[PDB]
Amino acid sequence: NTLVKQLSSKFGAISSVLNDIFSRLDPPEAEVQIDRLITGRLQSLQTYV
Amino acid sequence: QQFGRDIADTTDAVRDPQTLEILDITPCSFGGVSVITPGTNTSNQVAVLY
Ligand SMILES: *[C@@H]1O[C@H](CO)[C@@H](O[C@@H]2O[C@H](CO)[C@@H](O)[C@H](O)[C@H]2NC(C)=O)[C@H](O)[C@H]1NC(C)=O
Repeated sequence: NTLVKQLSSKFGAISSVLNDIFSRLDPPEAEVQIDRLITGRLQSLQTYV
Repeated sequence: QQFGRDIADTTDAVRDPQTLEILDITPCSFGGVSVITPGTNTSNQVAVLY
């Protein structure tokens, strides 16, 4: 339950939904936002493991 | 009320904004694939497990 609930966290970014950032923001900043989200989710998965 | 939500906070049901009705949404099927095989020296036939 903690692992599944971990998704909604912003991880310092402005939103947790990919489509909004992609269709509302330019790719150059989408790079760093996606990097933040990927780093957070990898950390969560490694902790669970 | 327009659209429902589950425990994990994901949409499940939606009311049609045109006709007054309720529908429920489930993601279509997905899974993993496994390959069952004997040794290569024995044969080259395999089986699939979805
Ligand atoms: C709003 O949606 C309703 C459906 O609930 C439409 O009413 C339907 O109209 C058709 C023919 O135009 C009938 O065969 C249906 O029986 C009607 N529905 C019901 C529940 O009786 C209505 O036309 C829509 N409004 C607009 C402006 O398009």
